[PDB]
Amino acid sequence: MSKFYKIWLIFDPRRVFVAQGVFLFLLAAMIHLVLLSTEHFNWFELAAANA
Amino acid sequence: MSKFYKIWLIFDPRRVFVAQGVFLFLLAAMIHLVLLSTEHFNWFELAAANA
Amino acid sequence: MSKFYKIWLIFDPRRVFVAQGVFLFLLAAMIHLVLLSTEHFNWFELAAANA
Amino acid sequence: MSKFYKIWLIFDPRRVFVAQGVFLFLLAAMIHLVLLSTEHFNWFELAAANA
Amino acid sequence: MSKFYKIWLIFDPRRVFVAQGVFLFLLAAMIHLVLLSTEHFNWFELAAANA
Amino acid sequence: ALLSFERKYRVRGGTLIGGDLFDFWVGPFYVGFFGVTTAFFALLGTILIFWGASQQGTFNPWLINIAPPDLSYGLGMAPLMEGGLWQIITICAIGAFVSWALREVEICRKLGMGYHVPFAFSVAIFAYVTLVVFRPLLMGAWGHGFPYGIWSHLDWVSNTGYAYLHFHYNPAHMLAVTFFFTTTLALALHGALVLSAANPPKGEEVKGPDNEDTFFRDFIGYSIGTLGIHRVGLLLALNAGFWSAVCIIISGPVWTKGWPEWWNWWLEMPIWP
Amino acid sequence: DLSFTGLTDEQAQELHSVYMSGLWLFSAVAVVAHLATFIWRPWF
Amino acid sequence: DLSFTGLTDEQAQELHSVYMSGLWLFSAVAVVAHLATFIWRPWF
Amino acid sequence: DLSFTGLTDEQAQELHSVYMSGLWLFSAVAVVAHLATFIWRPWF
Amino acid sequence: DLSFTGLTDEQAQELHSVYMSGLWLFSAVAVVAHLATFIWRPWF
Amino acid sequence: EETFFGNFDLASLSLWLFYGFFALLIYYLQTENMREGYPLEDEDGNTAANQGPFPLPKEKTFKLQHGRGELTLPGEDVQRRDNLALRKTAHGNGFPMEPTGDPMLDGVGPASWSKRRDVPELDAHGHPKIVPMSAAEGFGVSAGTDPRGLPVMAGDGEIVGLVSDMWIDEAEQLVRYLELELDPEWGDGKRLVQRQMVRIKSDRVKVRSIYGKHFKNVPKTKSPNQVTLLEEDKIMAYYAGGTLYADESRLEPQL
Amino acid sequence: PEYQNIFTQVQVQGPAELGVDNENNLTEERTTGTGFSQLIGWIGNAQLGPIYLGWFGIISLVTGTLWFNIVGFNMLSQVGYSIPEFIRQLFWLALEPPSPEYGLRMPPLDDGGWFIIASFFLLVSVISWWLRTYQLAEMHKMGKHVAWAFAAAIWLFLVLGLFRPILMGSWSEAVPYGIFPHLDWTTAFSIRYGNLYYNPFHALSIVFLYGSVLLFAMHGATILAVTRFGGDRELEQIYDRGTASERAGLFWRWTMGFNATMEGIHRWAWWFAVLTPITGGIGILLTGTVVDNWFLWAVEHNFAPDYTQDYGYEAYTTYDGFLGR
Amino acid sequence: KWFDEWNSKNPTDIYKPAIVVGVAGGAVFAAALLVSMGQPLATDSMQTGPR
Amino acid sequence: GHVYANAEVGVTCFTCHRGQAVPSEVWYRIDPVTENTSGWASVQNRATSLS
Ligand code: BCL
Ligand SMILES: CC[C@H]1c2cc3[nH]c4c(c3C)C(=O)[C@H](C(=O)OC)c4c3nc(cc4[nH]c(cc(n2)[C@@H]1C)c(C(C)=O)c4C)[C@@H](C)[C@@H]3CCC(=O)OC/C=C(/C)CCC[C@H](C)CCC[C@H](C)CCCC(C)C
Ligand SMILES: CC[C@H]1c2cc3[nH]c4c(c3C)C(=O)[C@H](C(=O)OC)c4c3nc(cc4[nH]c(cc(n2)[C@@H]1C)c(C(C)=O)c4C)[C@@H](C)[C@@H]3CCC(=O)OC/C=C(\C)CCC[C@H](C)CCC[C@H](C)CCCC(C)C
Ligand SMILES: CC[C@H]1c2cc3[nH]c4c(c3C)C(=O)[C@H](C(=O)OC)c4c3nc(cc4[nH]c(cc(n2)[C@@H]1C)c(C(C)=O)c4C)[C@@H](C)[C@@H]3CCC(=O)OC/C=C(\C)CCC[C@H](C)CCC[C@H](C)CCCC(C)C
Ligand SMILES: CCCCCCCC/C=C\CCCCCCCC(=O)O[C@H](COC(=O)CCCCCCCCCCCCCCCCC)COP(=O)(O)OC[C@@H](O)CO
Ligand code: HEM
Ligand SMILES: COC(C)(C)C(=O)C/C=C(\C)CC/C=C(\C)CC/C=C(\C)CCCC/C(C)=C/CCC(C)CC/C=C(\C)CCC=C(C)C
Ligand SMILES: COC(C)(C)C(=O)C/C=C(\C)CC/C=C(\C)CC/C=C(\C)CCCC/C(C)=C/CCC(C)CC/C=C(\C)CCC=C(C)C
Ligand SMILES: COC(C)(C)C(=O)C/C=C(\C)CC/C=C(\C)CC/C=C(\C)CCCC/C(C)=C/CCC(C)CC/C=C(\C)CCC=C(C)C
Ligand SMILES: COC(C)(C)C(=O)C/C=C(\C)CC/C=C(\C)CC/C=C(\C)CCCC/C(C)=C/CCC(C)CC/C=C(\C)CCC=C(C)C
Ligand SMILES: COC(C)(C)C(=O)C/C=C(\C)CC/C=C(\C)CC/C=C(\C)CCCC/C(C)=C/CC[C@H](C)CC/C=C(/C)CCC=C(C)C
Ligand SMILES: COC(C)(C)C(=O)C/C=C(\C)CC/C=C(\C)CC/C=C(\C)CCCC/C(C)=C\CCC(C)CC/C=C(\C)CCC=C(C)C
Ligand SMILES: [Fe+3]
Repeated sequence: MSKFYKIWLIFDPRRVFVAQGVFLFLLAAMIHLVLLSTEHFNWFELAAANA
Repeated sequence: MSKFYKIWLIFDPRRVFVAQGVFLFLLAAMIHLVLLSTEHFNWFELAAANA
Repeated sequence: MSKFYKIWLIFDPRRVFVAQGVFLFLLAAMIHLVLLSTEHFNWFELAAANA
Repeated sequence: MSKFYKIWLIFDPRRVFVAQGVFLFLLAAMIHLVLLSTEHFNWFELAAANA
Repeated sequence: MSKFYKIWLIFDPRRVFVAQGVFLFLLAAMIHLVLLSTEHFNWFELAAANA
Repeated sequence: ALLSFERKYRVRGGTLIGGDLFDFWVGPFYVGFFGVTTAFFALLGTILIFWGASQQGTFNPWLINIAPPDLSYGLGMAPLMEGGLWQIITICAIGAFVSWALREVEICRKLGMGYHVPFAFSVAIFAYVTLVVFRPLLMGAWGHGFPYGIWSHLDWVSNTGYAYLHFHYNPAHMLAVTFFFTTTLALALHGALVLSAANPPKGEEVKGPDNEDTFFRDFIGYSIGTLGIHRVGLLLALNAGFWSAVCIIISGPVWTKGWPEWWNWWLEMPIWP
Repeated sequence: DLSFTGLTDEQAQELHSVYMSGLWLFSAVAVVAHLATFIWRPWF
Repeated sequence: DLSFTGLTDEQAQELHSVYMSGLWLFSAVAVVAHLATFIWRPWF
Repeated sequence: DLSFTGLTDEQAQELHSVYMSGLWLFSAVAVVAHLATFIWRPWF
Repeated sequence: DLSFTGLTDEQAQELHSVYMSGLWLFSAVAVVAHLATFIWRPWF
Repeated sequence: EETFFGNFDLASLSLWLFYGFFALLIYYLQTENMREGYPLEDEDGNTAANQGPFPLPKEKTFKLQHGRGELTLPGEDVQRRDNLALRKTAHGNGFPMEPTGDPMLDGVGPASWSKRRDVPELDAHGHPKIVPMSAAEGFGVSAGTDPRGLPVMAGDGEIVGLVSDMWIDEAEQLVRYLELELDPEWGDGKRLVQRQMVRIKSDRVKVRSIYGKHFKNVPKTKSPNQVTLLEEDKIMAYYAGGTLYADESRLEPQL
Repeated sequence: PEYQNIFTQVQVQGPAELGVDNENNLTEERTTGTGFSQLIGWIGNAQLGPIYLGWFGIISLVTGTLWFNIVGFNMLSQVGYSIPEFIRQLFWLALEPPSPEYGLRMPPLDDGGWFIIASFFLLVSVISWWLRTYQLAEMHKMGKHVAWAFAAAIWLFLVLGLFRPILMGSWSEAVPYGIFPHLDWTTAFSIRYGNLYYNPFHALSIVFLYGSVLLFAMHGATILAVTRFGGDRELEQIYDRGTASERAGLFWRWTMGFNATMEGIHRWAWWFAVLTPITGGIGILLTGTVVDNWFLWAVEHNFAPDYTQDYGYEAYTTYDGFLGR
Repeated sequence: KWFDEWNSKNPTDIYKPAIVVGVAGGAVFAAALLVSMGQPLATDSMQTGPR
Repeated sequence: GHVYANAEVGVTCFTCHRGQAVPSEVWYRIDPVTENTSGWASVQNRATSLS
C-alpha cells in the first residue's frame, strides 16, 4: 500500500495520463446522458413542470 | 497543490493548447444547442410570448 | 494577466489568423440565419407586419 | 501596423483575389435571392400589385 | 500455495495488467446493466415509484 | 510464434495514440490503444446479446431475436427489455467497427504501406450506419432499424421491400445489383487467369504477363493489364456499397409510393405522340 | 504555383495602395445603392 | 528565453500590440451593433 | 531531474503561473454569466 | 531494481505524491457534488 | 415426395453432402497456403513448440523459363537475411525490437528488403524487362505532363537535382522509375525513384518520403542500363522507410 | 498527400504488341489492325485489338445475333411496326414462353414456337463460346481454370432454362426474354413457392456472393497498397518472394490472426466465385420437384421465428390520430 | 520591422488549420440550422405489425 | 359488413359520382394488348392503363 508508487516503474505516465483523461470525460458524459434519459432525474423537464 | 506546475515537464505546451481550444469550443456549442432544443430554456420564443 | 504576449511565442500567428477569419465568418453567418428563423426577430417579416 | 501592406508577403495575390471574387459574387447572389424570397421586398410582385 | 509468486516468472506484468484492467471494468458495466434491466433492482424506477 | 521472415518487421513506433503502453503482440494479434477498445466493445456487445437471449427464452442460434422498440417511442430511449438492449448493442457495434478501422490504420503505418484497406472498410461502415442511424433519424424513430437475428433480419428485408410494392423497379437498386454481379464475374476471371498462368500442364514451363495479356486479347480483343485489374476491382466493389446505401435512403425519406409509378416521367414525356 | 517565392517590401506597398483604391470605390457605390434602397423601401 | 516559433521577448511583445488594437476595435464595433439591436428589439 | 519536454523547472513555474492567471479570468466570467442566467430563469 | 520505463525509485515516489494529491482533490469535489445532488433529489 | 426417415428428404441429404464437401475444401484451401514461412519460430530463432492444427503440405515443383532451373516448395528459406542490427526489448516473446544503428542504412523495419535473385527480370524474348527510355526504340510521351528536365523537391522543401531520364517497362508500356541527377551540394551521381512515390506537377516533381540530406544514401545500380531484382528491392525499401524514419516526429504518437 | 495510384501521371506509347506465339501458329487466325485510346489509358492499358477468329467464335457470334433478331423482330411486330412506340416501351416488351397447356410438346408459333427456336440458337451460341475458351488455353499451353469457371455459370444457366422445365414437364417453366418481364418472373417465382429466403441453398449462394465482393475489396486494396514495392507483378513474386508479399501477408496476419500467400489468395477467390452458381443451381433444381413451400419446410425443420405482438394498425394507433384530426 | 523571420523560418502550411476549422465548425453550422428550423421534408409512419 | 366496418359510414350518390354524370375510375375490357400473340403472350407485356 505504501509501495504503490512502483506502478510508475511499469507504465509510462505520459501515455497513461491521456488515456485516463479520455476515460474520465467519456464516463462523465455517459452518466449525465443516462440521467437525462429518465423522467425523475431530468432537470430540464422539472423546471418547466414546476413553473 | 504547490507542485502541479510539474505537469509542464511531462506534457508539451503546444498540443495541450490546441486540444483545449477545440474541446472548449465544442463543449460550449453543444451546451448552447442543448439549451436551444428545449421548451422552457429557448430565449428566442420567450421574447415572442412575453411580447 | 500582463504576460499574455507569449501566446505567439508558442503559436504560429500566420497560421492562426486565417483560421480566425474563417471561424469568425461561419459564426456570423450562423447567427444571422438563426435570427432569421424566429417569428420575433425576422427583420424582413417585421416590415410587412408593421404596415 | 500603420501600413498593413505587410500582409501580402505572407500571401500569394493570385489565389487570394480568386477566392475574394468568388466569395463576393456568391454572397451578393445569396442576399439578392433571400430578398426575393420575402413577400414585402419582392420587387417583381410589387409591380404586379401596383398595376 | 506459498509458491504462487512464481507466476511472475511465466507472465510479464505489462500484458497481464492491461488484460485485467479491461476484464474488471467490462464485468462491472455488465452487472450494472443486468441489474438495470430488472423490475426489482432498477434504482432509477424505485425513486420514481417511492415518490 | 513467428514466420520465417517476420522478426525484422516487428519494430517500435507508428502509433496514433498510446505510445509504447500498448505496443506489443498477443500471439499473432497486434494490440494497441484501438485493440483494447475493440475488445471491450465487442465483448460487452456479445455478453448483452446472450443475456437478452436468456431472457427471451431460447438459446437456439436460429431463433434468437433482439428487436428495436415500437414507433411510439420516437427518438427517445425505451425500457431495456422493450427495445433498449438493441440501442445499447448498436452503440457498442459502432464503437467496435470504428476501433477496428483505426487499428488497421496503425498496422498500415507500422508496415510502411498505403492506407487503402481502412478506406475501403469505411464504405461498409457507412452502409451499416445508414441502416441503423441515418434512415431511422430521418424517418423519426429508432424502430425503423433491422433486428439482430439470423433468420429474423430477413423478415425485415422482405417487409421493407413490399412496402414499396415492387422493389426491383427502384432505379438505384438496379445499379447496385449490376455492380455486384460485375465484381463477381471479374473476380472469377482474375483468379482463373493467374492460376492458369502459374499452373500449366504437366511437363511445361510457367508463363509470364506477356502470355496473360495475349490470351485475353485473343479471347475478347482487349486486356486491362496487371495493374488496371486491381484498380477496377476496388472501384467496382466500392461503387456497389455506395449505391446500396443510396437505394435504401431514398426508399423511405424521399419516395412514398410504389417504385413502378416513379417511371411515369418516362412514359408521359411530351415528345411521345 | 509559387515562382514569385515571396513578395518584397516595395512590391507590396504599391499593391496595398491599388487594392485599397478599388475597395473604396466598391464601397462608395454600395453606400449609394443602400441609401437609395432605404429611401425606396425602408426596413427600420 | 524559450521559443517554438523564432521570436524573442520584446519582439513578440511588440507584435502583440497590433493584435490587441485590432481586437479592441472589432469588439467596439460589435458592442455598438449589439447595443443598437437591443434598443431596436430586446431579447431579455 | 525528470524531464520529457526539454523544458526546465523555472520555465515550467513561469508557464504555470501565466496559465493559471489566464484560467481564473475565464472561470470568473463564466461564474458571472451563470449567476445572471439563474436570476433570469432558474433551473433548480 | 526493476524498471521497464527508465525512471528511478526517487522519481517514481515524487511523481506518485503529486498524482495522489490531485486525485484526492478530484474525489473531494465529486463527493461534495454528490451530497448536494442527494439533498436535492434523493435516490435509494 | 416422400422422406427416407423422420423429416429427412432429398434436400437434407444434399445439404449434408455439401457440408462434408465444404469441410474438405476448407482443409485443402488452408493447407495450400502454407508453402511459405513455415515452420514457425520464436523470437530467438529457434523452432517453436506450437506449430498449429494443420499439417504442412507435400511438395510441388515449378519449371522456370530461360533456363533458371526448378523451384520446389515448401523448402528452405533462400531469401533470409543474415546479420540484422536489431535488439530485443524484452526477455520473452511478443515485444518489439530496437535498431542498433541507423535503421535506414541497415535495412530494418519499414526499410527492410528481401534477398532476391541478383539478376534482372526478363520478358518473353529473354531481354531485360525495364529499360531506360533513351534506349527504347519508338517510345514517346503520349499523354500527361512530361517530367524530364523538371527540378525535384524533397520533403523538407529542398531542391536536390533534376530529372534526366525515365525507365519504362516495354512489354506492358508503363513507366517504372524516374532517374535523378544530383547537384554537387547534395551528393554525386544518379539515383532512381519508383513512380508510385512521386507527384508530378507543372513546375516541379515532389518526393515527400525522404528529406534532402537522405538523397546521397539511396542505393545505386551497378550497370547504367539494367537493374536487378535485389537492387530494386533495396531502392524501394529505402524510400518506404522514410515514411517512418525521416523525422523523429513521424515515429512518435501523433495524438 | 502521397500519390495513391488510381490514375496514371504520364503515359508512354510505343509499337503495338501483336502477341506471343509457339508451334501451334496462332498468328494465322489473328486479325491485323490495332488502335490506342488515351481515355482508357488513365486506368489501364490503352491498346485496342487484335482478336483471334476461330470457327467456335464465328459460330457463336452468328447464332447469337440470330437469337437477338428473332426476339427484336418479334418485339417490333408486337407493336405494329411503330418505331416511336417501340422506343417508348422497350423495357416492357418481351418474348413470352409457351402456355402451360402444351406440356413439353411443340407449341404454335404465336404461343411459344419462336421462343423455342430462339432458345435453341442461344444454347448453341453459349456452348460454342465455351469450346473456344478451352481451345485457346490448350493452344496457349496454359491451365483450364477459365473454362471451368465459365462452366460453373453455364450450370445455373442450363438449370434455369433446360433441366428444370424438363423435370417439371412443361416448357412454360422457362424465363421470358425481357428487361422488366424477367424481373417479374423472379418475384413471381419467389412468391409461388413460399418464400425463397427460407431455401438453404439460396442462403448459401448469398453467402458466397457477399464473400466474393468482400474479397475483391480486400484484395484490390491490399495490392494497391504494396505497389510501391512492385506488388502488381504477381507472377515474379510467386517465382521469387519479395518484400511486397511479406508485408501483404503480415498485414492480414497481424489483423485477423491468419494470412495467405501470393499464389494461394487466387485459389480462395476462384472458389468463392465459383461456388455461387453451383449452390444456386442446386437450390433452384429442388424447387417444385421436391419442396413446394419453403416456409412450411422451415417450420417443419424448426428455424422459423415466432412473434408475440399483434397485427393491425389499431393495435398501435388510431386513424384520426394518424391524420392529425 | 525586423522581418528576416518570415523568409528564414519559412515553411508553414498556413492553410491546413483553417481547412480543419471550416470542416469541424461547419458541421456545427448545419446542426444549428436543423435545431433552429426543423426537418425540410418530414414524414410519419403507421405501425401495422410487431417490432 | 363492409361499409359499416368500423363506424357508421354509408354511401350516397356523392361517393362514386362527385358532381359528374360518369363516375371517375371506371374500367373496360382491353385484353389483346399486343398484336401477333395468342395466350399468356396477349395480356401482359405492355404498359397500359390497367396495369
Ligand atoms: C423476390 C426476389 C427473391 C429472390 C429470388 C431469386 C431467384 C428466383 C433467384 C435468385 C437467385 C439469386 N439471388 Mg435471390 N431473391 C431474393 C433476394 C435476394 C437478395 C437480397 C434481398 O439481398 C440477394 C442478395 C439475392 C441474391 C441472389 C444471388 C445470390 C443468386 C444468383 C446467383 C448468381 O450467380 O447470379 C448471377 C447470375 C448468373 C450466373 C446467370 C447466368 C448468366 C449466363 C451465364 C449468361 C450467358 C451469356 C449471355 C446469354 C450473353 C449476353 C450477351 C453478351 C453481351 C454477348 N437474392 C428474393 C427472396 N433469387 C438465383 C439462385 O441461384 O437462386 C438460388 C435465382 O434464380
Ligand atoms: C465482359 C467484358 C466485355 C468486353 C469488353 C471489351 N471488349 C472490347 C473492349 C472492351 C472493354 C474494347 O475496348 C475493344 C474495342 O475496341 O471495342 C470497340 C473490345 C472488343 N471486343 C470485341 C469482341 C468481343 N468482346 C466480347 C465480350 C466482351 N468484351 C464483354 C461484353 C465478345 C463476346 C460476344 O463475348 C466479342 C465478340 C470487339 C468488338 C473489340 C475487339 C477490338 C478490335 O478489334 O479492335 C480493333 C482496333 C481498332 C482500330 C478499333 C478501335 C476503335 C477506334 C477507331 C480506335 C481509336 C480509339 C479512340 C480514341 C477511342 C474509341 C475506343 C472505345 C472502345 C473507347
Ligand atoms: C465494398 C464493401 C464490402 C466490405 C468491405 C470490407 N469489409 C471488411 C474489410 C473491407 C475492405 C476489411 O478490411 C475487414 C476485415 O478485417 O476483413 C477480414 C472487413 C470486415 N467486414 C466483415 C464482414 C462483412 N462484410 C460484409 C460486406 C462488405 N464489406 C462489402 C461487400 C458483410 C455482409 C453482410 O455482406 C459482412 C458480414 C468482417 C468479417 C470484417 C471485420 C469486422 C470486425 O471484425 O469488426 C470488429 C467486430 C467484432 C469482432 C465483433 C463485434 C460485435 C458487436 C459489438 C456485436 C454484434 C452486433 C451485430 C450488429 C449483430 C448482427 C446480427 C446479424 C445476424 C444481423
Ligand atoms: C462464376 C459466376 C459469374 C460469371 C463468370 C463468368 N462469366 C463469363 C465467364 C466467366 C468465368 C467467361 O469466361 C465468359 C467471358 O467471355 O467473359 C469475358 C463469361 C460471360 N458471361 C457473360 C454474361 C453474364 N455473366 C453473368 C454472371 C456471371 N458470370 C457470374 C457473376 C451475368 C449475370 C446475369 O449476372 C451475365 C449477364 C458474357 C459477357 C460472357 C459470355 C459470352 C457468350 O457466351 O456470348 C455469346 C454471344 C452472343 C450472344 C453473340 C453476340 C450477339 C450480341 C447480342 C451482339 C454482338 C456482340 C457485341 C460485342 C455486343 C454489343 C456491343 C456493341 C457496341 C457492338
Ligand atoms: C462455429 C465456430 C465459429 C463461431 C461462430 C460465430 C462466427 C461464425 C462465422 C465465421 C467463422 C470464422 C472464424 C475464423 C476465425 C479463425 C481464427 C484463426 O486465426 O484461426 C487460425 C486457424 O484458422 C485458419 O487457418 C483459417 C480458418 C478459416 C477461416 C474462416 C473461413 C470462412 C469461410 C466461409 C464463410 C463462413 C460462413 C459459413 C459457411 C457454412 C458452409 C456450410 C489459427 O492460426 P493459424 O496460424 O492460421 O493456424 C492454422 C495453420 O497455420 C496451422 O499452423
Ligand atoms: C375488393 C373490394 C374493396 C377493397 C379492397 C376495399 C378495402 C377496404 C378496406 C380494407 C376497408 C377498411 C378500412 C379500415 O379499416 O381502415 C374499407 C372500408 C370501406 N370501403 Fe372499401 N374496399 C373495396 C371496395 C369498396 C367499394 C366499391 C365501396 C363502395 C361502394 C367501398 C366502400 C367502403 C366504405 C364506405 C368503407 C368505410 C367503412 C369503415 O371503415 O367504417 N369499398 N374498404
Ligand atoms: C449473474 O451471472 C452473470 C453471468 C451475470 C455473472 O455476472 C457472472 C460473473 C462471473 C462468472 C464473474 C467472475 C469473476 C471473477 C473470476 C473475478 C476475478 C477477479 C479478480 C481476480 C480480481 C483481482 C483484482 C486485483 C487487483 C486489483 C490487484 C492489484 C492492484 C494494484 C494497484 C496492485 C499494484 C501493483 C504494483 C504497483 C506492482 C509494482 C511492483 C513492482 C516490483 C514494480
Ligand atoms: C486555445 O488556447 C488558448 C490558450 C488560446 C485559449 O484557451 C484561449 C481562449 C480564449 C481567448 C477565450 C475567450 C473567451 C471569451 C472572449 C469569452 C467571452 C464571454 C462573454 C463575453 C460572455 C458573456 C455572457 C453574458 C451573459 C450570459 C449575459 C446574460 C444576461 C442575462 C441573462 C440578463 C439577466 C440579468 C440580470 C437580471 C441582471 C442580474 C445579474 C447580475 C450578475 C447582477
Ligand atoms: C448535461 O449533460 C451533458 C453531457 C450534456 C454535459 O453538458 C456534460 C458536460 C461535462 C461533463 C463537462 C465537463 C467539462 C469540463 C471537465 C471542463 C473543464 C474545463 C477547464 C479545465 C477549463 C480550463 C480553461 C483554461 C483557460 C481558458 C486558460 C487560459 C489561459 C491563457 C489564455 C493564458 C495562456 C498562457 C500562456 C501564453 C503561457 C505563457 C508562455 C510562456 C512560454 C511563459
Ligand atoms: C450505473 O451503471 C453504469 C454502467 C451506467 C455505470 O455508470 C457504471 C459506472 C462505473 C462502473 C464506473 C467506474 C468508475 C471508476 C472505476 C472510476 C475511477 C476513477 C479514477 C481512478 C480517477 C482518478 C483520477 C486521478 C487524478 C485526477 C489524479 C491526478 C491529477 C492531477 C492533475 C495530478 C497531476 C500530476 C502531476 C503534475 C505529476 C507530475 C510530477 C512530476 C514530478 C513530473
Ligand atoms: C446560441 O447557440 C449558438 C451555438 C448558436 C451560439 O451562438 C454559440 C456561440 C459561441 C459559443 C460563440 C463563441 C465565440 C467566441 C469564443 C469568439 C471569440 C472571438 C475572438 C477572441 C476574436 C478575436 C479577434 C481578434 C482580432 C481579429 C484582432 C486582431 C487581428 C489582426 C490585427 C490581424 C493582423 C495581426 C497581426 C499580428 C499582423 C500580421 C502578422 C503576422 C505574423 C501574419
Ligand atoms: C428490331 O431491332 C433490332 C434489329 C435492332 C434488334 O434486333 C433489336 C433487338 C432487341 C431490342 C433485343 C432485346 C433483347 C432483350 C431485352 C433480351 C433479354 C434477354 C434475357 C433477359 C434473357 C434471359 C434468358 C435466359 C435465362 C434467364 C435463363 C436460362 C435460359 C436458357 C438455358 C436458354 C436455353 C434454352 C434451351 C436449351 C432450350 C432449347 C430447346 C430445345 C428443344 C433444344
Ligand atoms: Fe491478384
